[PDB]
Amino acid sequence: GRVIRNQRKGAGSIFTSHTRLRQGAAKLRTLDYAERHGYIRGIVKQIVHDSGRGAPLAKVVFRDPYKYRLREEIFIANEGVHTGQFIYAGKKASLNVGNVLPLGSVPEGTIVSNVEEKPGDRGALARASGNYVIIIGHNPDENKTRVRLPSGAKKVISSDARGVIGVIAGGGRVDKPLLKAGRAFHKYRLKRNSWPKTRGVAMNPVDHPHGGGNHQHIGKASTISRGAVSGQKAGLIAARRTGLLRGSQKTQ
Amino acid sequence: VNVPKTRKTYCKGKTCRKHTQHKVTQYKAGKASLFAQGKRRYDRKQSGFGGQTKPVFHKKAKTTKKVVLRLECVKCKTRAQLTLKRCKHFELGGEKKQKGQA
Amino acid sequence: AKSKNHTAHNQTRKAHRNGIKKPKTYKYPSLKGVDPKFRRNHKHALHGTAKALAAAKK
RNA sequence: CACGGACCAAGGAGUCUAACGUCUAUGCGAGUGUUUGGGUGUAAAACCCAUACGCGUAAUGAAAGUGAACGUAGGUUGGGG
RNA sequence: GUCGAAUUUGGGUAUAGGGGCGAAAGACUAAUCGAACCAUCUAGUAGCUGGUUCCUGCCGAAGUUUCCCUCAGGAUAGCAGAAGCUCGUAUCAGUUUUAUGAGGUAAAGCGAAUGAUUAGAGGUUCCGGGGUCGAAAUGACCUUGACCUAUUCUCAAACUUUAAAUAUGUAAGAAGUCCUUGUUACUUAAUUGAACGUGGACAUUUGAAUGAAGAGCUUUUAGUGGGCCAUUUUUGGUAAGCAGAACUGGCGAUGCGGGAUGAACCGAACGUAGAGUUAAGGUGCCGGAAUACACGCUCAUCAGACACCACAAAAGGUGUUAG
RNA sequence: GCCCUGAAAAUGGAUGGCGCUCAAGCGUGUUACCUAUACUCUACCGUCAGGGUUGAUAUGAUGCCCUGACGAGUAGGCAGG
RNA sequence: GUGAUUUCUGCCCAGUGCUCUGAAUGUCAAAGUGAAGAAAUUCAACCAAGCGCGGGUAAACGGCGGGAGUAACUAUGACU
RNA sequence: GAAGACAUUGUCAGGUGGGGAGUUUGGCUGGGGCGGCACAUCUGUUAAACGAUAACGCAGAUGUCCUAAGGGGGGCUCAUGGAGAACAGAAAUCUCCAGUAGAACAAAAGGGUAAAAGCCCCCUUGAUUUUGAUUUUCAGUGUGAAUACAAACCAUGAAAGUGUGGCCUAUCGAUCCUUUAGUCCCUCGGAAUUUGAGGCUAGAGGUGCCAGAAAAGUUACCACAGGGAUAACUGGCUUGUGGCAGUCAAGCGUUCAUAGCGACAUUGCUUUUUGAUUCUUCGAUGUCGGCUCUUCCUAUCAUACCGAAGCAGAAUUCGGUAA
RNA sequence: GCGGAUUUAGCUCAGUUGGGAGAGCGCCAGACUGAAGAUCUGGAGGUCCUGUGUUCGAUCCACAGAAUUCGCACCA
RNA sequence: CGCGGGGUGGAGCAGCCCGGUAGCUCGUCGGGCUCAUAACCCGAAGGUCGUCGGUUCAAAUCCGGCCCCCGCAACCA
RNA sequence: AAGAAAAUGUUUU
Ligand SMILES: [K+]
Ligand SMILES: [K+]
Ligand SMILES: [K+]
Ligand SMILES: [K+]
Ligand SMILES: [K+]
Ligand SMILES: [K+]
Ligand SMILES: [K+]
Ligand SMILES: [K+]
Ligand SMILES: [K+]
Ligand SMILES: [Mg+2]
Ligand SMILES: [Mg+2]
Ligand SMILES: [Mg+2]
Ligand SMILES: [Mg+2]
Ligand SMILES: [Mg+2]
Ligand SMILES: [Mg+2]
Ligand SMILES: [Mg+2]
Ligand SMILES: [Mg+2]
Ligand SMILES: [Mg+2]
Ligand SMILES: [Mg+2]
Ligand SMILES: [Mg+2]
Ligand SMILES: [Mg+2]
Ligand SMILES: [Mg+2]
Ligand SMILES: [Mg+2]
Ligand SMILES: [Mg+2]
Ligand SMILES: [Mg+2]
Ligand SMILES: [Mg+2]
Ligand SMILES: [Mg+2]
Ligand SMILES: [Mg+2]
Ligand SMILES: [Mg+2]
Ligand SMILES: [Mg+2]
Ligand SMILES: [Mg+2]
Ligand SMILES: [Mg+2]
Ligand SMILES: [Mg+2]
Ligand SMILES: [Mg+2]
Ligand SMILES: [Mg+2]
Ligand SMILES: [Mg+2]
Ligand SMILES: [Mg+2]
Ligand SMILES: [Mg+2]
Ligand SMILES: [Mg+2]
Ligand SMILES: [Mg+2]
Ligand SMILES: [Mg+2]
Ligand SMILES: [Mg+2]
Ligand SMILES: [Mg+2]
Ligand SMILES: [Mg+2]
Ligand SMILES: [Mg+2]
Ligand SMILES: [Mg+2]
Ligand SMILES: [Mg+2]
Ligand SMILES: [Mg+2]
Ligand SMILES: [Mg+2]
Ligand SMILES: [Mg+2]
Ligand SMILES: [Mg+2]
Ligand SMILES: [Mg+2]
Ligand SMILES: [Mg+2]
Ligand SMILES: [Mg+2]
Ligand SMILES: [Mg+2]
Ligand SMILES: [Mg+2]
Ligand SMILES: [Mg+2]
Ligand SMILES: [Mg+2]
Ligand SMILES: [Mg+2]
Ligand SMILES: [Mg+2]
Ligand SMILES: [Mg+2]
Ligand SMILES: [Mg+2]
Ligand SMILES: [Mg+2]
Ligand SMILES: [Mg+2]
Ligand SMILES: [Mg+2]
Ligand SMILES: [Zn+2]
Repeated sequence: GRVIRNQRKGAGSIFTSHTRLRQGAAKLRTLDYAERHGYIRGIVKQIVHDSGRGAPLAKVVFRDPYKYRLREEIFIANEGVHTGQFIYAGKKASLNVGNVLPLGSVPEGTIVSNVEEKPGDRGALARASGNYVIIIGHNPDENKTRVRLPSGAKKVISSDARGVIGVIAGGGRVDKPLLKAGRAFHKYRLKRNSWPKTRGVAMNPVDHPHGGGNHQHIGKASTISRGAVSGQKAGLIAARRTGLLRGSQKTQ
Repeated sequence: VNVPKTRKTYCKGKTCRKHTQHKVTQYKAGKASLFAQGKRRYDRKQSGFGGQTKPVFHKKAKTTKKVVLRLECVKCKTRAQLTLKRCKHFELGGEKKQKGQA
Repeated sequence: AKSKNHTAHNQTRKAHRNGIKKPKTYKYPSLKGVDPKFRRNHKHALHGTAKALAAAKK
């Protein structure tokens, strides 16, 4: 009879992200004439920690081509990028780690990061620590690039979409056990109010579909239809299968 | 029960008004028509919000229905109706009883 | 919570308070159930008797 | 050894209305109802009034419709006076 | 318990009621939480609980019938009041008698039917066959079982020939008995009959008894629709101050005298008084009234002492009494 | 027949109590006596009923008067106050 | 969902769920189409998803019985 | 830059949708539940010889079945027994005799029935039409069932007659809606025709909770109105059961019924068992046990004093007065 | 405590109608073998749990006990 | 109310989809194979196809019902 | 180029 927790999250009162300490949105440069036709050289001034983000950010300063001033950009630092390094962004930039190139300007097998889903969105794909996108092919006519995403999905993107050569820094982060409720607490204190999590079976029927009973148990299948409604989508939503995953991925 | 056809019985057809031969059939209700005033009223009542607006009978107890014979006079075609007692198996065809069979 | 089921107790006393009334016999009882053929002929006979006694007044 | 009641004062519960059944009183009576309204006034009173309208004087039928004296408005039995 | 981090805490800020918030207790959300508070709808509805305000006079119930999503309610009939009305040369009646029906309970019956049921006897050894011989039969016995015959003991709510008592229908006149002959489309072979008529005779007991604050008629409404008790009939139950019926009388609704006491038992029902007499019950004293009269019986180291009723049995006793 | 044995329950206690032994017990018989709101008679109240009396000084005919019977009451009805 | 570590997580997809095929289609709305009719209308074909059918899935919900026979004392059955 | 008449958006339509809303989730009842149906009914009995009459009384039955197992007629006579006839015996078919029904009649039971109501055969559709009256249940409403006629048309028989379903007593269903038959009748209201619709009369599709709502749970989170009309204590009635005690005395006890026991029976007491009941208490009598403490009972374990013994002593057993 | 059931050749079971007592397995023999084992044939095997009970008799007609167990109850 | 899937040797099934016609496996029995046993191979028995009519030259096969079982769709007395 | 199935046999002489 009560609005369940996953329903309450959408109102965004206490479930908003804790963004106070964050350095700013990590984005590529705005796609401009210099990047569309040649390249522009920036300088990596600082490699800094972003609160709530595993990957470090790189503050990169470019000259403004149209006004005498500097423009600071917040890239997601690729591993091996250092302070004082010159970053080259544009169609004519070299195939060096940290450079920002259009997807169509790199050969097959290139490893890129912070890849734009569309040209000029300034980076959407392979942004988390240790992640990267692989260029697996080009279709020059109707200019598109086929890429492999961290999840293993194959995606077709415009060849004018940009990416940073290399892998996002900070990889291996999840290999260390948190070892402590307090460490999970401090992790999520800087992300959002999603921790700790009460099990639905530990609640009452009013609070959750899984609540109630003289034993803790789901009672009905935890696999929930894709067409179910809000307040019903607790458990395994639209699960194709359940159980300990035995077998191969990358289905043909 | 076994009821024969051909039924010589009274006819009220205003031309016979007397015992004539009748053809016997089993009466079937016939399709419920739209545009019957009750159906029109029911559809209008059902339209919109409010859900089901009239009873839907559920507590069925009868296991039979009363068989109605339609008696059509062979001369004037006037039809009469005769209700029988409740029966579980009704047949109009022949195969009459035989006495002394093994 | 069960209760009493039936009794005729006090019923004869109630009946006799206003008494068992005999059914007030009348001369010329009604002809309600009489055979209709007899009634038809009786009507014709009575009409004929009435006409005869009307002419008999001299 | 069921419930309310320590005590006292004051307050405290079948009312009014619309439409009705029976009965009764009254007026008039095949009619009845002046009071919507009008006239008038000593001014929310009293007094006066046309046309309608309501009920009644006719019933019956789903309806179209039809529509109440053979007779001293009947015969018989009883019937107060 | 914990006490240096999932720590404690101020202030600011956000989330608001089928909403929030919840390290999850249905916890917390201003002493309010399995849905806050405030106002209004709202005097919400209640077959349920409580209350319901002066006097006297007269009459005076029901807890039963039928129907109901009915079983703590209602409708309906009944019981009750009121208003009367038409008559009163009068009618009827919780009654008897006489005449005439109906009944299948009590009882009775089972050498009468059905069904139970004890025993012996006489025949089917064909008996159901066996035992035993019989060389072997049933051949001869015995047998247990049945069958048949005449007997015999005992039974029946769902057996019965018979068959009460109580209870019960009808009649006991003038709307009667009889006689003559008119109508009909009914009926008859037919004025044959049927029914209804016209005319005529029959009042002291007009056709048993007793009674009759009269009889008949109508309208309209109240309450009630939990009952219970006693004698008798009676069902279930070991039984019950149990549960369920029949008839009547009661209590409820009722005081009074008696049973010490007590709703129901006995007696008797009630305006205010006086006198007399009684009922039931009593009369040593409490306590009004004989420590009356009479014939017996009883002695109890648990005597007994008035029905309902407030308990006692089988079995025993040279106690004592009478047979 | 009476008495006794049979005959054991919890606060101290009940032929009602006291007490009673040719009873003040049990069975039976005869009288006298006591006393209910009952019965009889009388008065008074009311109710109901049947009657008399508009013939005068008559203002109370809803009055006055005569006669007889009757009186319990919850729920409830009605009446007069 | 489970609940440090260690060790291990068996069998079962028939059911209820969840999730993907084949549609020489079964079910099948409104609109649309055809016929009949003076029309209202009726009838018919077509007919989306869904359902149905088929497949997958249990660290989804869950389930994990019974009987028969069979070892050279018996018993029990490794076995069928 | 992408995208493109596709998304989107608007309306309708199908699916999905406890996420959410609203609601419901019988009755009787020896508390309620579970069970059952005593809820609509029928036979016999309870039932007390008119009628009526209750219980979750007793023994059973009903929601069907039948074109004949309805209607008419004719002929015949059944169960069973005995005596006979190849296979054939205890049972097959044939014969006679006896045969009051001991058979059969759809079903439960009761009644009824012998030239039949049964068995067999022949002909049939009265299991029809019209609308009334009547009996039972009963309010003298409905429904079901049934009775006797009338007015038709028929069946059967030589005929008188009989037949308006089943030999009788059970076998069933309102309003509204739908549907069919009938009337070719009424209406569609400015006037017509034709469709369509609506009426009038009779049926049918159904309510079994059977006078007839359309309806799943859970609450140990609970709420309210109430109920001692009603359960879970004590108390009260009862005392089956429990416990305790008698009588008789077949037997046991080597012999001997009774030292001590005691079968088959049978009479009781008690209320420290458990039931049965539902009278008190539901506007509340604090719900186990223990601890503590007092008192009472005696059906006495011990102690006192005794009687008996299958009492030599010792030990023991039975019993008495004794709390 | 109460209500049920089972008491049977050595072991596991069927009985029976007011009769008997059988089946397997076991055991003893015979076929078979050089001799055996198996496999085949056979045979013997109970005084029917105990006491009384009606009978002409009786495991069985038909009663009270003992055991072996199944189930229900024993404080609110 | 409607529409489907069916029903076939003792058991479980094919055959139907436009009729030359009833078979398969398991189970029973017998035979063969092997030196012998098991496995294996074959044959026999076992049903006339749920039922009643019809279309048909002749029906398991088609067409209408009837019985039984299962499933699905629809829902004002 | 290559070519399915084939289990078992009591103890002591
Ligand atoms: K749960
Ligand atoms: K609506
Ligand atoms: K599964
Ligand atoms: K599945
Ligand atoms: K839902
Ligand atoms: K609920
Ligand atoms: K007892
Ligand atoms: K209480
Ligand atoms: K050897
Ligand atoms: Mg923000
Ligand atoms: Mg977690
Ligand atoms: Mg958790
Ligand atoms: Mg919890
Ligand atoms: Mg929920
Ligand atoms: Mg769910
Ligand atoms: Mg729990
Ligand atoms: Mg509309
Ligand atoms: Mg709609
Ligand atoms: Mg009552
Ligand atoms: Mg008291
Ligand atoms: Mg109270
Ligand atoms: Mg008080
Ligand atoms: Mg006052
Ligand atoms: Mg909880
Ligand atoms: Mg009020
Ligand atoms: Mg009185
Ligand atoms: Mg009350
Ligand atoms: Mg009788
Ligand atoms: Mg007798
Ligand atoms: Mg009372
Ligand atoms: Mg009295
Ligand atoms: Mg007394
Ligand atoms: Mg006096
Ligand atoms: Mg004195
Ligand atoms: Mg004695
Ligand atoms: Mg004594
Ligand atoms: Mg005295
Ligand atoms: Mg004396
Ligand atoms: Mg007077
Ligand atoms: Mg009085
Ligand atoms: Mg663990
Ligand atoms: Mg369509
Ligand atoms: Mg589709
Ligand atoms: Mg809900
Ligand atoms: Mg109930
Ligand atoms: Mg009677
Ligand atoms: Mg005859
Ligand atoms: Mg009936
Ligand atoms: Mg006739
Ligand atoms: Mg008849
Ligand atoms: Mg009907
Ligand atoms: Mg209609
Ligand atoms: Mg018009
Ligand atoms: Mg009813
Ligand atoms: Mg009580
Ligand atoms: Mg109790
Ligand atoms: Mg006892
Ligand atoms: Mg009672
Ligand atoms: Mg109190
Ligand atoms: Mg208290
Ligand atoms: Mg107290
Ligand atoms: Mg003693
Ligand atoms: Mg050997
Ligand atoms: Mg072989
Ligand atoms: Mg070898
Ligand atoms: Zn005709």
